[PDB]
Amino acid sequence: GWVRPDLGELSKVTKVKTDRPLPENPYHSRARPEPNPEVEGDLKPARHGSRLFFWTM
Amino acid sequence: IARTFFDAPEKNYERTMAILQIESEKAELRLKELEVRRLMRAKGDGPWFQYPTIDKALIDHSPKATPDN
Repeated sequence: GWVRPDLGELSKVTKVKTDRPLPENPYHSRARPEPNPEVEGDLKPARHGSRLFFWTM
Repeated sequence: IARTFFDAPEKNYERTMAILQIESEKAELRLKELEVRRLMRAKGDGPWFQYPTIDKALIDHSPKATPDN
């Protein structure tokens, strides 16, 4: 009493009623480095112009 | 002659004070510019000198044909 599967029946994706825990760190990695701080605050204008040699503005 | 043409000593004095203040501020900001640039290039923790790297959006997290990956 075994039925031969048709075309594509064995190629379906399935689900498994397992009990093992999900590995939270499967790649055996380490702590990630801290990223650089972002930019915050309003865009205040440049103080006393470009401040390049004798150019006031 | 002093009434018609010449600037008052008070006006020239306070003008000199304002010019001194502005140029002193600009000099201090230039010195801070040099020190900040030196520290930022030596450390690399600032927004300046942020040299590009590989984006992590190109990593495919889908299951592959081989379990060892």
